[PDB]
Amino acid sequence: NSFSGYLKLTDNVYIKNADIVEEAKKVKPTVVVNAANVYLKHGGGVAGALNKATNNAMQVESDDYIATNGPLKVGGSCVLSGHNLAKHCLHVVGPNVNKGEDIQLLKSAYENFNQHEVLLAPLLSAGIFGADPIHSLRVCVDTVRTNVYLAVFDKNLYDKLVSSFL
Ligand SMILES: O=C(O)C1=C(c2ccc3cnccc3c2)CCC1
Repeated sequence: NSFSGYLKLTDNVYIKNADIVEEAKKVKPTVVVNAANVYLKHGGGVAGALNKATNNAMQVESDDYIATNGPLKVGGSCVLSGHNLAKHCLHVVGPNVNKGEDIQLLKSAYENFNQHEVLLAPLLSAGIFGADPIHSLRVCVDTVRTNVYLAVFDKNLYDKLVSSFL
């Protein structure tokens, strides 16, 4: 959990303009959060990048979880192996507001982070899920009470987040 170059936003939320895959390889955190979908099909965005960094080991494992347990619900999570990126991967489903999923479930999605003392994570429901990433940061800040180190890939997005927060 050797995080470096993070800007402290609140007592428990830190942010960095970084590739979450590279942060996971450097830090080897106890928990890396995946911005997952209900079937754990890691086809793009952070999910695609984390799965690609495990050479598809995350996807094989996720398919077996789904065969045995069925899909997650929107706002829910499951803990699986972190493979070579972390001890554990907490897969969390935020709402896809572009598919009419309720934004109220973004709070429920972030509540899953509270079962873990320290996490390396992306912002939830950003990108293709369609939520406003600055709103997603506000929900994170209001909801997460454990220590969360957020990695943001896009410098343009990172600068907008840091400008709006501090
Ligand atoms: O910074 C992020 O968490 C976001 C995105 C993203 C996309 C593609 C990535 C590819 N490799 C690593 C991280 C990536 C993150 C898209 C929406 C917000």
